[PDB]
Amino acid sequence: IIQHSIPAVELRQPFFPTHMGPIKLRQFHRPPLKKYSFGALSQPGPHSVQPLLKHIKKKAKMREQERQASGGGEMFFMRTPQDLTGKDGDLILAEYSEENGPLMMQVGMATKIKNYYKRKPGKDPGAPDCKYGETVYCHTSPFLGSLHPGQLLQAFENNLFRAPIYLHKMPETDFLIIRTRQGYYIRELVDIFVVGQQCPLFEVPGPNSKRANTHIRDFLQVFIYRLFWKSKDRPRRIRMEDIKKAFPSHSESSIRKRLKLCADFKRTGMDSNWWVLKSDFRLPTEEEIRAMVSPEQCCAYYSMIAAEQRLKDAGDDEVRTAPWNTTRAFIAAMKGKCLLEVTGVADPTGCGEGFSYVKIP
Amino acid sequence: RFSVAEHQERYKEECQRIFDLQNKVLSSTEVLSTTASVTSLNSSATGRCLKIYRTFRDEEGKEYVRCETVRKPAVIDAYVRIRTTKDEEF
Amino acid sequence: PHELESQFILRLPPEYASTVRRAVQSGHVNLKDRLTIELHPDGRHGIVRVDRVPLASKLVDLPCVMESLKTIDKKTFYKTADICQMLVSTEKKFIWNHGITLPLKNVRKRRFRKTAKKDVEKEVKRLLSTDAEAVSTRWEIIAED
Repeated sequence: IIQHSIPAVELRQPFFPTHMGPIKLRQFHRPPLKKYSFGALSQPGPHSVQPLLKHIKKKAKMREQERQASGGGEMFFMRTPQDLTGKDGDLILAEYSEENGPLMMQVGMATKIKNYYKRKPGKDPGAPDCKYGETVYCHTSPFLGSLHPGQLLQAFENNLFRAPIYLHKMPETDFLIIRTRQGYYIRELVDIFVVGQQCPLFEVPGPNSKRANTHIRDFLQVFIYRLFWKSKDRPRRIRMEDIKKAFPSHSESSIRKRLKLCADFKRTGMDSNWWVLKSDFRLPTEEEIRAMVSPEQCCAYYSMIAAEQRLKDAGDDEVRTAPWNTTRAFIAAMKGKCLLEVTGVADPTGCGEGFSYVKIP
Repeated sequence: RFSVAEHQERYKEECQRIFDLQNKVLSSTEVLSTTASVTSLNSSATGRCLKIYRTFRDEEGKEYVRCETVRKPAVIDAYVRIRTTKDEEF
Repeated sequence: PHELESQFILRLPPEYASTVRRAVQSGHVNLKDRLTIELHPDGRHGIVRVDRVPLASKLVDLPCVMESLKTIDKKTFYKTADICQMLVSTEKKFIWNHGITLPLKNVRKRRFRKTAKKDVEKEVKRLLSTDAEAVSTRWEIIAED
């Protein structure tokens, strides 16, 4: 039901990285402010910020013209990477309560806001109306607790998790500066949600698991197919050190295993030192490559390797708080396999607030 | 000696109460006033610091020796873990 | 290629925040001349100049992770960037303990489960280089001395 952007479902590297090193796994979802080497901001000195208000309303008027030219229904707009800029559209902010959640969305992925509203016993006026999201009447509480009669609770709902969100107004002093290579741009923000403890709907694999190695192999295969699609020479041909630049932790035996079927190495003559595509091999279409790896599997893999790094840096309680254990515990509790001790050490708050997702019989 | 409804209901009520508390805590627009008391660990279980003696040759001719003491239990663990691994790499 | 945009939050003093807010909601390019940002080669220090009045700035790390989410219909929201830094205007000093929202205050101290600085790895890399550049190394776990 969730439709991510075309950069997200095609697993583009800027948004979905092929390899994350140790210093990039410690700064997972906390990207530092990088210094530019070339560009207008790379030259040291004062730099004017630029107010985008004409850009926002011009883009919104243009998208409304596109929607009314296409029959007036609901449209799909996020088709390019330049659609995912912060320079246009209605931005909200979303703050997280936990430090490191078990699952977290990459850039370019979609989520929905669902307003769960339990009616009052007998007569009820109607859901308190809310600016964002669609309202749904929930007799059966989605979360661990149950809604009170007449209580509306907003929540982020996607394929990765489901988490209760709470709308707060922004501080009166904070603005949002979008810096690019060319200059600074400023928006105001008015809406900021606080996201509670996530209820995971996707199971993060463990390290060295079968699902883990399957995702690594399928990700490498999808990258190899998309490099073959990008090739301009007729017998489509790629170079090995492009793949070695993308996946540098991989042993080259695994890369040659992926290239063994679907390609062959030409040493001499034309196409020398290239891996040309086999003439009998039909390169898979775009929808087959999309059906190979899902973006949520990439987010689960990134959560696993980030938690691997954090545990590795910190020398059994911590192992219980690892997202493969907690996601397995919560999904098993949702099928009714087992129960969870709601007070424990997997508690991301460290106090009595919040749950702990570890299995109890 | 309930092994069924008691455990299930107890888990359910702790879930509902905890959820209610969380909801009350996050949607609060009450201002909160600006370290939280925590157990202070000793310099490791053994209460032992690490001291290293280093021998080097200076320009021209010299053989100075540097004794350096590491009092941080975190630096200790990472240092000696590598040393123990090396003792086993050969 | 495409480079992920880098968004951060700018916090201003309240009177200067009111002037910057009025100039942003006005929408002219007059604001462009009025508001400038100079980031020093420390990386954690700056000047924000509001109406050519210099203010001293520090780029700090935020305890939670925020994410900007854009929308076209206010029902489906697409994540655009991750925010983790704030240029407050007026190391341990460059770490902010509180969160932006009102319920998140003293989050790092109270609502965060004990977590490690991963710092220590860099210190170990510094010690290893000195060991490998030596000749004889003597070690003993010690006692009180």
